[PDB]
Amino acid sequence: EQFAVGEIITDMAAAAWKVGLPIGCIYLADMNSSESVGSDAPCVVKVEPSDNGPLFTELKFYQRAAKPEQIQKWIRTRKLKYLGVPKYWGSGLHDKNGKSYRFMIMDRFGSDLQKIYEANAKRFSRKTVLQLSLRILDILEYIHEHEYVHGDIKASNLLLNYKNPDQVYLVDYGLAYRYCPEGVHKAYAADPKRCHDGTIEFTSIDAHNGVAPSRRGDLEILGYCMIQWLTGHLPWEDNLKDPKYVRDSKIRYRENIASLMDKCFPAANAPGEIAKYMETVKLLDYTEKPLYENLRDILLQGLKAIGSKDDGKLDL
Ligand SMILES: C#CCN1C(=O)[C@@H](C)N(C)c2nc(Nc3cc(F)c(O)c(F)c3)ncc21
Ligand SMILES: [Cl-]
Repeated sequence: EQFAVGEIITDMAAAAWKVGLPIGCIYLADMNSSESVGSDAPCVVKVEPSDNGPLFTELKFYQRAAKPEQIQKWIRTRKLKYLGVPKYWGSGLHDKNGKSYRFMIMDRFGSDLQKIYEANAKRFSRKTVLQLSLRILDILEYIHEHEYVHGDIKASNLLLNYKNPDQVYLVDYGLAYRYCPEGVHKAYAADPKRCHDGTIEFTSIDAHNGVAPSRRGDLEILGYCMIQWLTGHLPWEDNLKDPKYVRDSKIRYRENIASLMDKCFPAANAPGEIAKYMETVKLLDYTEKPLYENLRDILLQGLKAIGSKDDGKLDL
């Protein structure tokens, strides 16, 4: 028990918070007041031993790229409805029982997409998949432009806004990677300070080859998520215990995207924007910056094809 329930904690900027019950070491949190922290709390507090490396990595990302006005400024200038990076509210050090703990205050959210995906018998519609992926491309553009890649996009790292079910957020930056510190892209090689390969069914070819993740990796990961979400499957899913097999199929299907479309979708009935998406991500060099707006225009053509538009509705 890192906290006394209902106690007041003070972050290093002197902002006061009350700590609440744990959710479903993450506790509900709110601003300091005479009211207690309830079920509808707007924040969470994450706490870990101060020697926990992932929370320090995640904390530094949030400090650098997730300041509330930093996000709000981007939303206005890029003319967006919202932006699915969670907001950083504060952090500090907390000693209890002769042990040191690091804590971090963040937005609270509703359900993860993996639970909702499983509740639909492992299918999201083409409307949902295009609408989700457009907003992830906005998220990925943002974090990429602030020198980070996520490396682990998947439904269970996608949380709905608690008070708005058409807003999705990308969470979990504990094994995120600073690919571009001070504008200097990392070279095509391994990084000994890291050793996360991703989640095996969705990770990039780069990651399978043991090099540090980069921007094209994230778009590749999203590509595989799109097919998983549309079809309920990935070709290599019955052999996840062998990373050699999974790298081999991914490399082979990268070289022949039509055979991936034929393998995953019913014969002569595959969504053209997905194939077109994969083909564009294929062209990217390791260090290259994606043309994010063209990737979104590709997914926009798809919404046009199904008699729809980017109206922000995820339809969950
Ligand atoms: C109650 C409840 C709902 N609820 C859940 O069911 C599960 C899916 N989780 C994990 C939640 N996470 C958060 N915040 C969060 C913020 C961040 F910034 C993170 O990086 C992060 F990992 C988590 N808020 C609420 C939930
Ligand atoms: Cl104490």
